Amino acid sequence: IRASANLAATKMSECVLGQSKRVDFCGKGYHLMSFPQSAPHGVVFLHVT
Amino acid sequence: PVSMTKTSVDCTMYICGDSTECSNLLLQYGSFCTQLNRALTGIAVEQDKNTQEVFAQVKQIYKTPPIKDFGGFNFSQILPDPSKPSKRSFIEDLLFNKVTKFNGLTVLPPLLTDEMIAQYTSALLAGTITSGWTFGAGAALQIPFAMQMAYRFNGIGVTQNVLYENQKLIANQFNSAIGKIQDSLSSTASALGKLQDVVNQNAQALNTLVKQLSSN
Amino acid sequence: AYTNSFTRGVYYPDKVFRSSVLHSTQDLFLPFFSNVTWFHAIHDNPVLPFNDGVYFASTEKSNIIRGWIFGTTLDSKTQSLLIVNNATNVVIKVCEFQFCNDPFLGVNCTFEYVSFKNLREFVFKNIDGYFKIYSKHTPINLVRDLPQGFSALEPLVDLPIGINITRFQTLLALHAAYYVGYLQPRTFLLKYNENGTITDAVDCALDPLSETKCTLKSFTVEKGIYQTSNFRVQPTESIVRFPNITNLCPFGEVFNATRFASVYAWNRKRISNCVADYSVLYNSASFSTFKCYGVSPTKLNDLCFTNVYADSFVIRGDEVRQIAPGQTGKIADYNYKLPDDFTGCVIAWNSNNLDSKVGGNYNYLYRLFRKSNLKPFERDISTEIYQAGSTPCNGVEGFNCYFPLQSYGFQPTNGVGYQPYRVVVLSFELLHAPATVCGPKKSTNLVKNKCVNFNFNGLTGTGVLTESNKKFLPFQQFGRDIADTTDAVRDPQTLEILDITPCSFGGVSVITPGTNTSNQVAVLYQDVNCTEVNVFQTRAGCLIGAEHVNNSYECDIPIGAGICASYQTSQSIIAYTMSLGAENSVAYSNNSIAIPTNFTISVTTEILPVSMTKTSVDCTMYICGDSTECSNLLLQYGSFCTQLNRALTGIAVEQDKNTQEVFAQVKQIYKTPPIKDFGGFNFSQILPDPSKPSKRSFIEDLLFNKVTKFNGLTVLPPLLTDEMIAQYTSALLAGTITSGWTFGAGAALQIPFAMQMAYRFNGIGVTQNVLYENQKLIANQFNSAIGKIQDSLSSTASALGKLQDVVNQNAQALNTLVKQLSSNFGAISSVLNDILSRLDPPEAEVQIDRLITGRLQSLQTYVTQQLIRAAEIRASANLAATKMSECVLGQSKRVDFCGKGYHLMSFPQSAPHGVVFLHVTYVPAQEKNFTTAPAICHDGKAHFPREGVFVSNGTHWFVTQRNFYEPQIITTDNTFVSGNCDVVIGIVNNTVYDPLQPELDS
Ligand SMILES: *[C@@H]1O[C@H](CO)[C@@H](O)[C@H](O)[C@H]1NC(C)=O
Ligand SMILES: *[C@@H]1O[C@H](CO)[C@@H](O)[C@H](O)[C@H]1NC(C)=O
Ligand SMILES: *[C@@H]1O[C@H](CO)[C@@H](O)[C@H](O)[C@H]1NC(C)=O
Ligand SMILES: *[C@@H]1O[C@H](CO)[C@@H](O)[C@H](O)[C@H]1NC(C)=O
Ligand SMILES: *[C@@H]1O[C@H](CO)[C@@H](O)[C@H](O)[C@H]1NC(C)=O
Ligand SMILES: *[C@@H]1O[C@H](CO)[C@@H](O)[C@H](O)[C@H]1NC(C)=O
Ligand SMILES: *[C@@H]1O[C@H](CO)[C@@H](O)[C@H](O)[C@H]1NC(C)=O
Ligand SMILES: *[C@@H]1O[C@H](CO)[C@@H](O)[C@H](O)[C@H]1NC(C)=O
Ligand SMILES: *[C@@H]1O[C@H](CO)[C@@H](O)[C@H](O)[C@H]1NC(C)=O
Ligand SMILES: *[C@@H]1O[C@H](CO)[C@@H](O)[C@H](O)[C@H]1NC(C)=O
Ligand SMILES: *[C@@H]1O[C@H](CO)[C@@H](O)[C@H](O)[C@H]1NC(C)=O
Ligand SMILES: *[C@@H]1O[C@H](CO)[C@@H](O)[C@H](O)[C@H]1NC(C)=O
Repeated sequence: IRASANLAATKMSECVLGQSKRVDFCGKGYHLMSFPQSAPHGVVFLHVT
Repeated sequence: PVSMTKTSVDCTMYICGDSTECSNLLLQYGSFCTQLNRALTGIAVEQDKNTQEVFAQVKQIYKTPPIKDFGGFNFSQILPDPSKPSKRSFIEDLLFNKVTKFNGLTVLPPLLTDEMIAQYTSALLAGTITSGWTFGAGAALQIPFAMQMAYRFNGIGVTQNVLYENQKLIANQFNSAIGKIQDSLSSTASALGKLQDVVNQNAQALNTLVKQLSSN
Repeated sequence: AYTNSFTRGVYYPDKVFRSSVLHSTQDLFLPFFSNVTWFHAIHDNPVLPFNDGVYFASTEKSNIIRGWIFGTTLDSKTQSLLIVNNATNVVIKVCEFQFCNDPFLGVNCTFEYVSFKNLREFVFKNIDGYFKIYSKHTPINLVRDLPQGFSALEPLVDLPIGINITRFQTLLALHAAYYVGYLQPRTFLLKYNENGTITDAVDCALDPLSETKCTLKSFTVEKGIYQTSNFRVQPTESIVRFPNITNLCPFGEVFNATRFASVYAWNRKRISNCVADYSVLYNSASFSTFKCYGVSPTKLNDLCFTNVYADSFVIRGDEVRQIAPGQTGKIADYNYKLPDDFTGCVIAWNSNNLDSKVGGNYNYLYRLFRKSNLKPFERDISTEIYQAGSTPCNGVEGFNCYFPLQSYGFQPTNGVGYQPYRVVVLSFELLHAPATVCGPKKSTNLVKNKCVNFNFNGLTGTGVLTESNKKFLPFQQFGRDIADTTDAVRDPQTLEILDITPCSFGGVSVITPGTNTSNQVAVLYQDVNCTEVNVFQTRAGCLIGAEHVNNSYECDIPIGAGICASYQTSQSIIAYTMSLGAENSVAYSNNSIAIPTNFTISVTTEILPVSMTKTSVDCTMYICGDSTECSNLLLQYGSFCTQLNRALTGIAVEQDKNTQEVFAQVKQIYKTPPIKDFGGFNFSQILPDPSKPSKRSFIEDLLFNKVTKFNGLTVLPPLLTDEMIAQYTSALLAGTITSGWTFGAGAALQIPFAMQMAYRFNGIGVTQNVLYENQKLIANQFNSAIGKIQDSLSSTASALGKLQDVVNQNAQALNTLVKQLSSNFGAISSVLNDILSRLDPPEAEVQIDRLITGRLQSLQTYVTQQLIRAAEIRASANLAATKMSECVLGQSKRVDFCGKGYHLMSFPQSAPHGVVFLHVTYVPAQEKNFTTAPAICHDGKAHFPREGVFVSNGTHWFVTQRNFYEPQIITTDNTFVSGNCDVVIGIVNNTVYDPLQPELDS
């Protein structure tokens, strides 16, 4: 969970809080941004690609 | 899956619930259950730390403007609804609705309740709607959402000119795409797989602990 | 009267010296900060009890005491202990001498030994059969109250008494106040310096400030919450709801019976609708053997049973162990089988005089032949002739034809080994059937909404009892949850349904500021009403101690549900709903743009633990240190030792591997030039100083100065020593500051630091011209930031927070491993040589089984803590390897990963079992406030910036990058032509300067 959560923190940092040039890191396709959504003990990302 | 139910068992209550003899016989093992309690409280604190690192990277309170003149990109489904009694998104409401003890082991309440976890998410959404990448680094710089998509287009090496040339078209595609998210997220239970399975996994872990209270 | 006792009432526990360490002792002590009595000594020496001992304190000017007395009549008629010290002839005897009513000094025996302005303390304790004397004198200069300070009484003649004396008398000064207190088994935390004199002590169960000190084992506290204890409101009384039936049960039918069955046709009498007391069975001395592993004999009255069957039969006195789970025998296999999971209690009283007669009690019968084993509790009335041979047996006995049901002969003339013995299985099966035989206890009235000790039909516990609307069927008795714990019950007196929810409980957490700041406390009772408890009630529960405030501040010490405290205004701890920052509404619009005119190059210190102590705990010398038999028994487990030692050597070689992966990422070692001229950038803080004895930095010297056994466990030295990790850190730091990023990739390519910082600005999206205009200002900013982090790392303990804590979990990891040398794991003592020199080989093998299984429970979970904590170390170490790779060996274009803000570079400094980075970052400071448009139209064409953003002050249209206000006119070397302006929305009409246009026109 903490590996996926540091993944989520870098994901939010580089995909929400910025734009990631890492191809296929923010879902399939050329990553544009992501939208956080709270969920019961989790985060749902709306990765626009 | 970013976080977990902060389960915390007691050396007294879970292992030897309300028993002086059994608590003494567990302290017969010395500090052994004490580092277990330390480890579980550590899991609680690092779970709080995960939630803090994913959400409270933000240093301020960002709130959405009263007008959603977002350049054609209606977010009232992804942004908190003022008509809702709890200021959460509509897709978050279907994430709260379609997807959703006292016997020696407790659950600690989160440092961040559900409504203000939703408040941090609203803060992150607001920062990445009106401020984009700038509030992650330093001071909050107000930037339009059209600019964020146009500059984000540059990031992947496609030129931003196409975006303003087909702004209405991609507004239609992105709004209908979020609508397809709404439809799939409301129709298929498999769309919540990676959280349903992990919440269930914690549920079976706790449930096996519960089943050991039947085990001889 | 009462007066303040700050630190008095304390004595030394033993003769053992402890050095610079904090240890907790429990004994008969006097509580601190307690109001103790103050008496006067004019115109008063009463008798006080001595049941717990005394702490005596006297003020004297002529030492007016001539005897401590312990007896009954104290007038030479009986044994009474006497103490007289006439300066050469110290006497401690207990014979009969005649003393006065008040012994005083003006300036059958059992032992013999010869040894305001004044304060003298005396303490007497009674354990384990000798004669103690405590004595300590000290000069004071105070007359009003108790002086402040800690003096620890040391027994001079230390020989622990053990006499039971509950009465003593005081000897007051009459040529002066005295302190007397009652002693309790309370534990304190007593502080030893290096030197042997106790300087301070905390009754750690006094206030939440001290309750922090119980769990932290220190005198200074950090601002934070601490799990201290487990609050659970104690139930006030005891409740029992047994069924109404109260008739006397025919236990005479099964004990005082005239007729007993035999083992072939033993009576299986259901005993129900009666009251089973068992107390007359305890008071009866008639039973000889009362054997059962299922239930206990004596603590049975409080239990109410499902249904009890009395299996009445007769078998021999040697056959009494045959009625047991798993016993195999002739009668046990041919007449009466006991299951392995048999619950119930078999009783065998002596039948020397009951089941016998002169001619022979010939009515007791038993099977001796069967071709199959018996089922438990079966009823075999088979009357066929057993076939011994192969011949068919037509009811004709003789050869190969014998009948199985054999009889006994019981006569009083027979021997006591053949004399009839009575064994009866009162089979107490606790099964599903409704409880009907309860103890002879009186019932109590029912209570709701208040947790109470309940004992419903034998099931004990605590919980609240509310009415329930469920339709329990008749014969339906309990509701069990998933844990098969009783969730609901039907009251057997009144046909109503009662939920059992166990009583309110939770941990005790403490809100406190630092001991250098305040002593005002806050105790938490969490997730409850303030009913079983300036009180604040939230979703987290009741917060006792801090003031509720509607104003919200930054959250400092969280207690739960985002209610948290802070110490402000006089000042006090204030609890509030936490603010999620400063309330910063953003003036969003479709044309609102904010661009920083000014920045600051802040350096954020992210500290990553990258190595650890290379521990190698060999199993033989740890679990079986200095023992041959323990190692011989340990090798019986086969491969656990070789696999755990492989795991630990893998840990060591992988710590070397990742410290190589975080430091020796370069094939070539560089050294700094003798002239440290780096374009105004003061690197003398981070480069190694030749004036130091070790070739290490000044920042590293801070990292080493304030920023910092032999029981079979050792540390392996790292391959990369302290000086070697220092020389890698200097080598890669020199590689950075002299070569940029290329030394991690290939051949080292020389670049000056101004060029390097220019391209590292270029790497985040800020153009290097800002650096090359303000190189002096940024030299001042970076050097002052280096000085600021120098001050921070030299003045704040949290600068080593996330590394020192990792060093800690390593330290109490090894320390708890050492605690398993003191924790017992079910053995008689945890000391190995104490076991091997005392304890026999047979149970020594099973306690070495306990030590191997449990020492490797602690140890294999220490090693999986090494491997999960080293998944943390390895995740942070591959993280730090990539931080070296694209921060030291490179530049990170990926945002908010290599430091707060836009990362430029990072400085590796060596740290004890870790690495610290100075992530030099670009953070904007203030912005001016502008309007924008998505594109600009000049001649019908739409223009878009290739790099930067169209910005405007309202009068002139500029293009600047996203992260610095660099006002430049719009240029076709920064914009292009794409599409037309009628389709874009938000475009405004402007004019475009070209870098072609004045060159064409002029
Ligand atoms: C909000 O989104 C809905 C989609 O259901 C759309 O019909 C509506 O026009 C949008 N409103 C605005 C103001 O964009
Ligand atoms: C302090 O002394 C007063 C004197 O009467 C007494 O009433 C009170 O109980 C004392 N406090 C404690 C905590 O013993
Ligand atoms: C002083 O003490 C000794 C024994 O300690 C005793 O024999 C002697 O009588 C004492 N002297 C007086 C004056 O009581
Ligand atoms: C400790 O003992 C030393 C002698 O070893 C003495 O000089 C000193 O005064 C003692 N106290 C302290 C506080 O060092
Ligand atoms: C059974 O016999 C014993 C033997 O003295 C007697 O004490 C006891 O009261 C008897 N039980 C009855 C009469 O219920
Ligand atoms: C029950 O009956 C079967 C067949 O009639 C027989 O094999 C078995 O031994 C019987 N068991 C008992 C306890 O009578
Ligand atoms: C039996 O229990 C019920 C419970 O209310 C009560 O009415 C009745 O009095 C009880 N029987 C006796 C003999 O007390
Ligand atoms: C707290 O107590 C009030 C009244 O005593 C009650 O209405 C409420 O339900 C209780 N809540 C909890 C969580 O115990
Ligand atoms: C920016 O300019 C607008 C226009 O005058 C003004 O309303 C706003 O307060 C300014 N500042 C910020 C931070 O938006
Ligand atoms: C930019 O910021 C620095 C430090 O924040 C400050 O000293 C300086 O005056 C500011 N302005 C310019 C033009 O450098
Ligand atoms: C670097 O810092 C040191 C700090 O002691 C200072 O003395 C020195 O003047 C600074 N500059 C250079 C070029 O060494
Ligand atoms: C921006 O939105 C405001 C209302 O919020 C509107 O008056 C204005 O015309 C809009 N401008 C553009 C360029 O969309």
